Amino acid sequence: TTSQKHRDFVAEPMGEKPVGSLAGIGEVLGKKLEERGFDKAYVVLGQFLVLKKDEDLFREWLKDTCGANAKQSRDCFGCLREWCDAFL
Amino acid sequence: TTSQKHRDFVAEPMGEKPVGSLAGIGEVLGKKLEERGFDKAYVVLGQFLVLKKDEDLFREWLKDTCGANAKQSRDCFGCLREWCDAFL
DNA sequence: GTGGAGG
DNA sequence: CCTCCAC
DNA sequence: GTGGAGG
DNA sequence: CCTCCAC
Repeated sequence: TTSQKHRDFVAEPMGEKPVGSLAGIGEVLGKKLEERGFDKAYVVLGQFLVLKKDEDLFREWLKDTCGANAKQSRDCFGCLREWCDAFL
Repeated sequence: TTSQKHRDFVAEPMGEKPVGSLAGIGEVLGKKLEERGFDKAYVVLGQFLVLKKDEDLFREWLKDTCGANAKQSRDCFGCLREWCDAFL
């Protein structure tokens, strides 16, 4: 249902974890994200929060920013959504 | 050194607290913030995070968005900065 | 609705 | 003097 | 560096 | 078939 990568991120405060620690974000996507400016998981969380946690908006932003796909954005989203329900 | 309002916010996860719960943000500023879209403390945290926690950038964004002043932006900023060091 | 900082 | 938050 | 989903 | 993440 959820990747191990997911749980690891949802398990504890991201603090300074890199964006690549985000579920759905690997070396390729992660790389581009950093270049676009979002060079830290928390920065992506900021964008998530800014888009008021809206799934479509966020996932669509991701797809437009680093080029994630259906599974990628879905996982990254659900990942943050859960982290927030856990610590925010 | 820090207002009571501050501590209350830095004490626990903002969760769903309204923007008016933010140190430095009262009924006047808070109101405008909501209208500009940021209708929830966490949304402001998202903007803070997006601006990678930069003091000037954030405080300047605040001043430009709701019209906070020197003390207002300073407190709102220090407020979030601490919350993050405490839960992010 | 007083007190006090910011402007 | 007026604004706006903290209490 | 294999396995498997997304495109 | 190629891309890109999860492991």
